[PDB]
Amino acid sequence: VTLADAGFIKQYGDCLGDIAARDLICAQKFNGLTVLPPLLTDEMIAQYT
Amino acid sequence: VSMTKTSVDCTMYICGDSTECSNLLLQYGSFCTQLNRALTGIAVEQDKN
Amino acid sequence: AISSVLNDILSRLDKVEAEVQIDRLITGRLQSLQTYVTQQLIRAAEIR
Amino acid sequence: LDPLSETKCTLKSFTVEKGIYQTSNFRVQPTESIVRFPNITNLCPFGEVFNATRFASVYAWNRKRISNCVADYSVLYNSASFSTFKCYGVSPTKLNDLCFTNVYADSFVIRGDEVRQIAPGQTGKIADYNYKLPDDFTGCVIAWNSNNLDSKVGGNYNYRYRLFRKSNLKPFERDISTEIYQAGSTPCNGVQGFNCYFPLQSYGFQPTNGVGYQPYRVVVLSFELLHAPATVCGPKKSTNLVKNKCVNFNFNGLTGTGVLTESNKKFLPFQQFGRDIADTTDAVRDPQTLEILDITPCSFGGVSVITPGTNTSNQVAVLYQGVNCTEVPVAIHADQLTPTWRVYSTGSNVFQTRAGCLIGAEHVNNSYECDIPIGAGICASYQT
Amino acid sequence: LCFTNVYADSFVIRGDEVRQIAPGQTGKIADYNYKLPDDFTGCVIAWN
Amino acid sequence: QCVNLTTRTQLPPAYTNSFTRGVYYPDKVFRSSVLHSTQDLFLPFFSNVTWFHAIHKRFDNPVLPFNDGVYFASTEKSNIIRGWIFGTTLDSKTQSLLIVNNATNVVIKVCEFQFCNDPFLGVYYHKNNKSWMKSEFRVYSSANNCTFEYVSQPNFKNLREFVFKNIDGYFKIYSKHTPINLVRDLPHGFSALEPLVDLPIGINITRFQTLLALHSGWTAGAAAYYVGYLQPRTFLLKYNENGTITDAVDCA
Ligand SMILES: *[C@@H]1O[C@H](CO)[C@@H](O[C@@H]2O[C@H](CO)[C@@H](O[C@H]3O[C@H](CO)[C@@H](O)[C@H](O)[C@@H]3O)[C@H](O)[C@H]2NC(C)=O)[C@H](O)[C@H]1NC(C)=O
Ligand SMILES: *[C@@H]1O[C@H](CO)[C@@H](O[C@@H]2O[C@H](CO)[C@@H](O[C@H]3O[C@H](CO)[C@@H](O)[C@H](O)[C@@H]3O)[C@H](O)[C@H]2NC(C)=O)[C@H](O)[C@H]1NC(C)=O
Ligand SMILES: *[C@@H]1O[C@H](CO)[C@@H](O[C@@H]2O[C@H](CO)[C@@H](O[C@H]3O[C@H](CO)[C@@H](O)[C@H](O)[C@@H]3O)[C@H](O)[C@H]2NC(C)=O)[C@H](O)[C@H]1NC(C)=O
Ligand SMILES: *[C@@H]1O[C@H](CO)[C@@H](O[C@@H]2O[C@H](CO)[C@@H](O[C@H]3O[C@H](CO)[C@@H](O)[C@H](O)[C@@H]3O)[C@H](O)[C@H]2NC(C)=O)[C@H](O)[C@H]1NC(C)=O
Ligand SMILES: *[C@@H]1O[C@H](CO)[C@@H](O[C@@H]2O[C@H](CO)[C@@H](O[C@H]3O[C@H](CO)[C@@H](O)[C@H](O)[C@@H]3O)[C@H](O)[C@H]2NC(C)=O)[C@H](O)[C@H]1NC(C)=O
Ligand SMILES: *[C@@H]1O[C@H](CO)[C@@H](O[C@@H]2O[C@H](CO)[C@@H](O)[C@H](O)[C@H]2NC(C)=O)[C@H](O)[C@H]1NC(C)=O
Ligand SMILES: *[C@@H]1O[C@H](CO)[C@@H](O[C@@H]2O[C@H](CO)[C@@H](O)[C@H](O)[C@H]2NC(C)=O)[C@H](O)[C@H]1NC(C)=O
Ligand SMILES: *[C@@H]1O[C@H](CO)[C@@H](O)[C@H](O)[C@H]1NC(C)=O
Ligand SMILES: *[C@@H]1O[C@H](CO)[C@@H](O)[C@H](O)[C@H]1NC(C)=O
Ligand SMILES: *[C@@H]1O[C@H](CO)[C@@H](O)[C@H](O)[C@H]1NC(C)=O
Ligand SMILES: *[C@@H]1O[C@H](CO)[C@@H](O)[C@H](O)[C@H]1NC(C)=O
Ligand SMILES: *[C@@H]1O[C@H](CO)[C@@H](O)[C@H](O)[C@H]1NC(C)=O
Repeated sequence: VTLADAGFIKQYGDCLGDIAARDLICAQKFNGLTVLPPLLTDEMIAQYT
Repeated sequence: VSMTKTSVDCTMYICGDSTECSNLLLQYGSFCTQLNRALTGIAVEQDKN
Repeated sequence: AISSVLNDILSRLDKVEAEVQIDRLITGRLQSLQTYVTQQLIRAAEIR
Repeated sequence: LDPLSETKCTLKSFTVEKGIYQTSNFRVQPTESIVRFPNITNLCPFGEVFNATRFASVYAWNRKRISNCVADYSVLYNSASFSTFKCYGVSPTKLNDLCFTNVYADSFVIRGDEVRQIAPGQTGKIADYNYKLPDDFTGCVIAWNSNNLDSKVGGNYNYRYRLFRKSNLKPFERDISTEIYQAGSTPCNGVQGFNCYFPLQSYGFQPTNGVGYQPYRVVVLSFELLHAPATVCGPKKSTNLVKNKCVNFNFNGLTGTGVLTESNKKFLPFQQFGRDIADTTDAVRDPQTLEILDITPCSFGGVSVITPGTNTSNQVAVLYQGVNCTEVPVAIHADQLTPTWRVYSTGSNVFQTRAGCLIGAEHVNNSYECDIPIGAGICASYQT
Repeated sequence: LCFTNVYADSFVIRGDEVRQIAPGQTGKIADYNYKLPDDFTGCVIAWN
Repeated sequence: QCVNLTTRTQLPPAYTNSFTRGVYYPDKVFRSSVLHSTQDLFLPFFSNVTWFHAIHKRFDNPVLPFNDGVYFASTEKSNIIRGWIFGTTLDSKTQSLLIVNNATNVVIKVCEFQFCNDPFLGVYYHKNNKSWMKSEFRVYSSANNCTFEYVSQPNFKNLREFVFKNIDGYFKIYSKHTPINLVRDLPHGFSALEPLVDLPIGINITRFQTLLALHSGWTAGAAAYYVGYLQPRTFLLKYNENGTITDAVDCA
């Protein structure tokens, strides 16, 4: 399963210049649409499994 | 089990950095707080699931 | 409205008529949010 | 006042139950302003568009192209001489605060009474057979009486218009054909016989003929606007460019807010702006120096406030969602911020979570059951 | 109807600029000597 | 000067499949890594372009209609296509447009022209100096009134292409080129065309006429040219990571 945004931080350099062409996730963030991370990490859930 | 949590800032989405647009958006009353409460209700329920 | 962008309207127009162009964008975008949020509430009920 | 007061307001209550609460998003205000326009200096040739000797008749309206020059419009808008100055896609008070791609001044004369025919989408023989403005026309029209400049006591007959045509003409078409027109079926190819007409007709502008029946001089300004490599711009002074700070930029009437950065996008010579999926500009070519600047909106994000119940304590902690706080300390309240409070950024009790920056909570290594959730495996609680 | 207070402002101006006295207008009268507010409530009465 | 040409050949309206060409940038805006959708006058994909080719024996310059707008292309060496007439009459009963190139400049001129009936620009070839002298200007007999003028600058076939549009009073020109090693087929591939010139001409156009070089008593140059009308059709366009349109879908 190929995710679009897990919520694990954004720090400008990850989007400005090149990546804002192919990446839609930071273009959503720029327009006030923000993803929030789950309370349980994928390690926590895996630990439950 | 869940889906991506999203918060949308109703003010930045509608009016992004225009204060005069923000002063017109207040004339529509409660809707941005109601939309924040609706998406926060969805976002909390992803952890509950 | 005369543009998709608020800054273009505030670049071109004075308050008396800029507010008529902006009222359209506010109404269309608030309808775009209420549509997204209703679609997401109905989906959230399926995921639940 | 403080993050607790922001939650008491948001929750519409003087007491707050234990939890984490959304509040107004924070957003770094722009620290200064930029303006950029081409370093052109020659004031545009409006003189030979308003104080020309004899204007052209409305059947063959004289287009003058204005370009590669600086235009002050307030020197027109302040002048009482204009009997009308009506605009159809810009406010005249802001023309000095805007950039045009190309300006065509389309110029002619008509009788005053006909001035109404010049609004967009109008109709009548002037608007139908000799000068049509397009439906989405963007521009202004300026008009004034010249009974004291180019009337004659015998009537001036140089000012002619049109009375007949096989169809109403296309916007900004000019027709200088002269074919004898037939009002019956008569193929009167030779001459203007009975029921056959030279389709041009003359005004006779005479110094007592009547109010509004007297001659008016008209100019239509018709500019393309704010989205091409412009050459007719306002007289506002350009500033120096600055980068990596949040700034109130303007380039060519593209006012906005954001942080500028040196881009690596390969624009072509004809492109002035690049745009986002959202139809908002996100790269620009500065008109002073041919370099491409990335526009990014400068930092903002949701602020959530974390509290035990107000009947347990007044103390709170703040989560700046998605923020790498190597930024919030630099955003010192020596200028304005969207949240007016700032005491929490006094620091040392500052922690990074993958959910954002958590401020005012003490990080501890021992794990516990989750009291208040934060995100990405972190929780918070009120303890000794 | 009934009114909290009524203030009549009074002046003489030329007929031409009788269009500058509308709310939110511009031009030397509306700009440098008598401006009505953006959300003015009231009437303007004029005669030669 | 004005003279009628000796050859009076006519008949076959030759055709070829316009596979993947006649796309161009819809506006002056940069975009990259996006599948953008636009409605405009464009060349319908795989449509029949009319093909024209000069032999040695054959020399054709028919008057071609101009409805909504037109795509033009040519495969050349030694610079044989040199301009276009446009108008509603072409006989000084109405205003008309002249676009031309010569030995030192492009000229653009709109006038009450009385054109020649089969116009060209003429050349004297290899006259001792191992050079070719552009020397006849057989476009019109007279140019009575005018309302705009402009002037500036002048092992594989040279492929050239153009798009011409008249709308909202403005006449607009787009162009591109590449070197090609193919006999006649317009090569399979893509490029958009950049906007070059916008002319405020304000006239009816109903038809147009290419101007070839002469290259009587003369020999024709081995150039070929291709014409197709545009139509209003929605297109979807892949801008690559550099912001060049690299593939396109004709939505109809
Ligand atoms: C079209 O022609 C008009 C008539 O000449 C002209 O109006 C004149 O404008 C000048 C300014 O350019 C005024 O000059 C006065 O302006 C102030 C007044 O305090 C002083 O700085 C000057 O020294 C001078 O006294 C004229 O008074 C004014 N005359 C009239 C009869 O209006 C327009 O400016 C011309 N417009 C264009 C576009 O060419
Ligand atoms: C631009 O110029 C065009 C060429 O001169 C002109 O086309 C002409 O349009 C008229 C009006 O329809 C035609 O007149 C005929 O109309 C129908 C058949 O279409 C007949 O029933 C009528 O009896 C009449 O004969 C002309 O035949 C036609 N000319 C040509 C050569 O096709 C356009 O109208 C002009 N456009 C503008 C905007 O002015
Ligand atoms: C290519 O075709 C051009 C015509 O379409 C032609 O332009 C002509 O150039 C001459 C020489 O400059 C002009 O003659 C005038 O030149 C100056 C202008 O200031 C005057 O001092 C002279 O007395 C004279 O009047 C023509 O007027 C001009 N024609 C047009 C229509 O503008 C080019 O010269 C051609 N190229 C070659 C190599 O011949
Ligand atoms: C297009 O070209 C036409 C020919 O160059 C030109 O026609 C000429 O127009 C003028 C008026 O502008 C006429 O001048 C005459 O005016 C009266 C008419 O009764 C006479 O008393 C004068 O002596 C003088 O002759 C010309 O006679 C006329 N010539 C011809 C051959 O038609 C048009 O004006 C031009 N139109 C445009 C829009 O450029
Ligand atoms: C977007 O535009 C880029 C800039 O032109 C272009 O990069 C260019 O790609 C070629 C092919 O790789 C490079 O040519 C060199 O390739 C390697 C070294 O990288 C050598 O083995 C070759 O012999 C040759 O030297 C260009 O040097 C390179 N340009 C730059 C400045 O790096 C991209 O390919 C374009 N992107 C797309 C999707 O087409
Ligand atoms: C927060 O932002 C800072 C930069 O302001 C990040 O620090 C950089 O991290 C990368 C990757 O390790 C290094 O290449 C840089 O040299 C670092 N620069 C500095 C000045 O430290 C930091 O990693 C970010 N942290 C998070 C969690 O986003
Ligand atoms: C070029 O060809 C045209 C068309 O045959 C000639 O035009 C004719 O000219 C005569 C006068 O010499 C007129 O009587 C005819 O009515 C014209 N015909 C048409 C259809 O317009 C023209 O004369 C020829 N010129 C040369 C130099 O050969
Ligand atoms: C602006 O001025 C600089 C020199 O300071 C010059 O290089 C540049 O070409 C000018 N820009 C324009 C658009 O004229
Ligand atoms: C909350 O604490 C106050 C004292 O600060 C006490 O009077 C009250 O009864 C408490 N209420 C609850 C629901 O615990
Ligand atoms: C947590 O424990 C590590 C050693 O495992 C130590 O380096 C770190 O300073 C401790 N943090 C706190 C807040 O005590
Ligand atoms: C192209 O023209 C040929 C005749 O030469 C015809 O057979 C074919 O059907 C035409 N195709 C289209 C798409 O017009
Ligand atoms: C060859 O060029 C010279 C100018 O260098 C010119 O005088 C001469 O007339 C040319 N030859 C011919 C055959 O015209």
